[PDB]
Amino acid sequence: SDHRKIGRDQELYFFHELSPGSCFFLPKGAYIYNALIEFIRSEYRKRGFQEVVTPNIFNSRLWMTSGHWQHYSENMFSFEVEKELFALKPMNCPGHCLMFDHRPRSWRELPLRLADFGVLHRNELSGALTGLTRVRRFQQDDAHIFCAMEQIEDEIKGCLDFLRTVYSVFGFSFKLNLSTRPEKFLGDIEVWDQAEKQLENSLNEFGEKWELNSGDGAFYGPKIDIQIKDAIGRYHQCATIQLDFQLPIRFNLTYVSHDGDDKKRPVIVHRAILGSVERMIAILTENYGGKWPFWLSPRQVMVVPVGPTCDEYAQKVRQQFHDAKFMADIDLDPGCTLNKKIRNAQLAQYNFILVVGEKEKISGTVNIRTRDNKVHGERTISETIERLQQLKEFRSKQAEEEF
Amino acid sequence: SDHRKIGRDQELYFFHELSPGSCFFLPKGAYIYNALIEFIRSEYRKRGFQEVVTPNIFNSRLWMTSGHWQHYSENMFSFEVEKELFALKPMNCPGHCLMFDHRPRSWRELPLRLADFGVLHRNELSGALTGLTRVRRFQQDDAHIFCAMEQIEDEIKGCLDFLRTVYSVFGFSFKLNLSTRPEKFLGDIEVWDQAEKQLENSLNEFGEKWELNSGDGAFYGPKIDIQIKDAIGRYHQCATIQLDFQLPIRFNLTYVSHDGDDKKRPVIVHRAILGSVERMIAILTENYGGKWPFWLSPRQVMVVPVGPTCDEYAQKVRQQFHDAKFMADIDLDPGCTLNKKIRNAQLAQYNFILVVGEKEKISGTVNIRTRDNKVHGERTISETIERLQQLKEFRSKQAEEEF
Ligand SMILES: C[C@@H]1C[C@H](C)C[C@H](C)[C@@H](O)CC(=O)O[C@H]([C@@H]2CC[C@H]2C(=O)O)CCC/C=C(\C#N)[C@H](O)[C@@H](C)C1
Ligand SMILES: C[C@@H]1C[C@H](C)C[C@H](C)[C@@H](O)CC(=O)O[C@H]([C@@H]2CC[C@H]2C(=O)O)CCC/C=C(\C#N)[C@H](O)[C@@H](C)C1
Ligand SMILES: [Zn+2]
Ligand SMILES: [Zn+2]
Repeated sequence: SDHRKIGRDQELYFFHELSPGSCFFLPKGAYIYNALIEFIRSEYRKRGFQEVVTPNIFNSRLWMTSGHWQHYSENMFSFEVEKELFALKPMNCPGHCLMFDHRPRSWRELPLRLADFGVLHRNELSGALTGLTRVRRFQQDDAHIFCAMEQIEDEIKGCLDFLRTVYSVFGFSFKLNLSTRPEKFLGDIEVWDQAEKQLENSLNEFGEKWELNSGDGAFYGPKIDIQIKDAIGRYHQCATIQLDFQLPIRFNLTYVSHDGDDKKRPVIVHRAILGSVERMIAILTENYGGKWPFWLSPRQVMVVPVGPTCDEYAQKVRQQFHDAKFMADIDLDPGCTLNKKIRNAQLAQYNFILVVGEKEKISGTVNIRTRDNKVHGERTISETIERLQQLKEFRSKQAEEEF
Repeated sequence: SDHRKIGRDQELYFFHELSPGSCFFLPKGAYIYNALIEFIRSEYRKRGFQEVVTPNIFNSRLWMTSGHWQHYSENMFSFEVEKELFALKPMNCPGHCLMFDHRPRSWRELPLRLADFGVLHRNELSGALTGLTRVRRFQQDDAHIFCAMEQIEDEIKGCLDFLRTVYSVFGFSFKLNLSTRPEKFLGDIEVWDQAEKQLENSLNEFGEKWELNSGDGAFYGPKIDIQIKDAIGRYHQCATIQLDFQLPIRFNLTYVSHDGDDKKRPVIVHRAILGSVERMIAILTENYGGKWPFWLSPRQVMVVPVGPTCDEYAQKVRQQFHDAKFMADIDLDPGCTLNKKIRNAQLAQYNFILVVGEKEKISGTVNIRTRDNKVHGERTISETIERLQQLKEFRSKQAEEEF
């Protein structure tokens, strides 16, 4: 089960030597892409996240401040503009630190959750590059939570909840591990201790088992790492919750508290769930075997007529399903058998096959078979649309069966 | 007047030393961004356009093939990756040419309209840079039509229609210009002749007033230039329709005709309407004077309660408007006058101010005032939401008046 082959055969995405580590998404794959993105966006609008758009290149002084030239230079594409150094952003964080520092901010605005889907480029060796799993270019579901030390606990709760929701939609399971302060660390030990206290507390509060790795954290902060398990029984590292006490210092971030102190530093929480959209597309592709849930599927409805007798009506049907914002196609080919068309639609992984006969044209109705050839028998166009939009909006895992 | 200042005061967008020629979009400005993108997308789905996702960086051989090295190299950021030259994409065209050549294609698949919102980088001199008007990083509403020479006529009709529709929503006028074959040109004269014939043909068919700039066309094709006029009386060059015969040659693109003849070349139509999203954001900012139409507005509804007595009933109201996918805020400050709150809300360019009193909490209603201060008096939450939804969907140029 390979996402590259399945990628080619469904005309989702392909690859080319002219841009190694970067992907070409054909319209269907692009649909899947934007579908994932807007899923995350809906959840954002539930959870109080605010999306921003940031520059893709920056002067060397920013990667100076952030710690990227000292630490990350190898992975970064750099070039010289007007005698000054510039680089493509490997991460969204420093830009967001700039957005936070744009104007004086008070305690009233915290927690401030800034989200970015912006394009990230990382330099990775040509022989290391494979498919969508290891890539140079990717879009990440990225967010930074700026908060007071004390809000952190609640924030983490939210974070965990967020994860659950998303993965509950995919049907994935997950494992949690707490990586605490290592021997090599930068910061004030008190800050570390309170932070880790809150992390542990919200972890227990969450109610699910976790392991404590004791010193496997980073030098700039403690972290909660999350492993997801798919239906094939594969384990993936996708989501992350990473605290940062360093970045607010390096960029000199401050906020007004309620007791008047304006010199207070915030805590930065780097958070991601899907990881990168690309790698998540790979994972989902292999996990589903190319057989997509209705809400995620670039091929949703396939309209078939019984004969040229009634194409006019298939056309009207398909159009009515198109304006309902479904991905819907039609097979008008006179040189094909009805059974052959249905079989091809089911091989093309169309979730629902709507067959139209004479009774179908006369009564203003459609007849329904499924990708797995279940015949849900005859329905009104209105009813079919309503039920399908229910199964879409709720992102049902098996739609065909539950219809 | 000036979009930079307005961008600062409304917390839409700002600029920074560390990335000249790029932009920082705060949540509000970002909302505007994605709103424009979504508008163009809806119209795409009406008009049979298919969106794709393409790589941001490419090997130098691509830019050599398309001809950007021998021409456009001065505007391109280039850098070395593993001994080889690479560059960020100034345009989406070559990538789309790659996507066309991915597999064999027939006449049945034409016209094939591929759309890209992808991020483009062009190198502009630091002294040339001003705001969002002249930039380095920008996202373009970009599309390439691949069509048979004949279909071109009909296609242009569509293009024209599309322009009209979009600008009908904005309220801009436009003047049309046909730029034809220059003295220095590359191609077969007969191809040029037929193409220009069809162009003039659809131009007259459209019913609008167009002008003939014989000779001022590109060396690689004839073009229709469009100038938009706003409400300040400024003319802008944003939208373009550009024929390309050269690109299919250089990338060796073919298609199976219904003859059985596969050696026929497609014509490429480069098309943009908004130009770049950034440019259009600037234009709209200065055109609206920072006062946005209801559908484009990051500040739509502000809920104001009179007394803390019902701070909470407004919590409820603002929540119900938030789940209707409106951009809605609330003013709970006990240290402010009702009047001061209202006029602050209108100075902030909030489209609708919902004042909430005791009677309103009792009868489950709201009382409506307007950014310009009109007053629509009590109305129930339901019909208020429905009316605002209609005014959002139809994209009313004035919601405030027509509510
Ligand atoms: C610039 C260095 C680079 C470090 C050393 C990178 C290491 C490889 C790990 O620390 C990476 C990591 O987990 O980053 C984390 C990313 C979130 C998912 C992961 C991701 O995007 O991969 C986030 C950390 C961002 C950190 C910073 C920033 N800015 C830090 O202040 C600076 C000091 C970090
Ligand atoms: C490499 C040259 C660049 C030309 C010489 C530069 C000129 C300034 C204009 O030709 C640019 C232009 O109007 O391009 C047009 C762009 C659409 C809006 C405009 C836009 O994006 O600005 C479209 C043309 C793309 C063209 C190609 C490609 N690929 C051509 O085959 C090659 C020859 C283009
Ligand atoms: Zn981060
Ligand atoms: Zn183009």
